[PDB]
Amino acid sequence: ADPKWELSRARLTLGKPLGEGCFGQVVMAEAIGIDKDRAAKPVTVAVKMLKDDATDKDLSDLVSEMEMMKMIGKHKNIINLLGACTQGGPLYVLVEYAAKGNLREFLRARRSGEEQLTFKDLVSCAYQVARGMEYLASQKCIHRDLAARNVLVTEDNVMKIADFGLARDVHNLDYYKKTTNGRLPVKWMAPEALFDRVYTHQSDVWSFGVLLWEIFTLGGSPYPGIPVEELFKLLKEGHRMDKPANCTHDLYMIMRECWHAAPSQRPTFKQLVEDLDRVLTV
Ligand SMILES: COc1cc2[nH]nc(-c3cnn(C)c3)c2cc1C(=O)Nc1c(C)cccc1C
Ligand SMILES: [Cl-]
Ligand SMILES: [Mg+2]
Repeated sequence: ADPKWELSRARLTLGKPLGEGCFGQVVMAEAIGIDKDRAAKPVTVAVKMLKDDATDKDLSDLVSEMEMMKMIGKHKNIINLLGACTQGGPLYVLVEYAAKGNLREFLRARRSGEEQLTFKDLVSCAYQVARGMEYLASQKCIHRDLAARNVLVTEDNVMKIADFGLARDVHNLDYYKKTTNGRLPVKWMAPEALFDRVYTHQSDVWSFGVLLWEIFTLGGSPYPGIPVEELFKLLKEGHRMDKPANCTHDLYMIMRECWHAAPSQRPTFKQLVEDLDRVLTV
């Protein structure tokens, strides 16, 4: 047990399930005194844990994620590590709670409600995810599955990227070709990442272009009507998704630049932050 990060299990009261994926179950919890200012204050957290049927491999993957989160360090636009329970029973990894839930569901709830998102709100969403990715790229972190389902929204509308710390071993091609949480992850993958079986910051920038298209369609599912067995041949032939309705030329330019066939011709995350900042300023 690393004493910097260890929390007593007695400080943690597990609450309701928040969701489940290929990489673990996430449950809501109250953690007492995880805020150093007030060692008796309850703070709501999310706890990542293994499913009951988990293997030793699954455990090593969750441990690898926890250790990777420690190495990467804190940023406003990522789901930060807050602590762990590593001795005395099942591995619990405590991470930030995001009260408005995932970005894809947030956008879909705002197609036809009173909480209509403005253009500026949507550009702010994209800007914040670009800032979190710029940070991750500066720490040599490659996400490998950037998508709006993998971004969380706090009570203050801060965007936080989740599941950036996963091992490459869990991002086998079986993960990308099976449905999880209402999506087929291969539809966010850069063509060369599929073909060469290696991921880079440039393949993450491709996935960011798909995320940007998700934002401006208010949570659309990518490549509407195209069979997944036909997609990558169409991408090689130069097929790209059309401009979302009401999207400006500036934002669609950014999407199209993210999807350049040559990885070296894509913007970096640093450039994307500047480009999205320019849109906010104008
Ligand atoms: C680390 O992951 C999370 C951290 C979280 N912090 N707070 C919340 C949360 C959600 N709803 N409210 C109210 C608070 C939250 C959810 C996740 C999450 O949904 N994980 C996930 C799953 C389960 C499946 C597929 C993909 C992913 C990224
Ligand atoms: Cl999909
Ligand atoms: Mg440019």
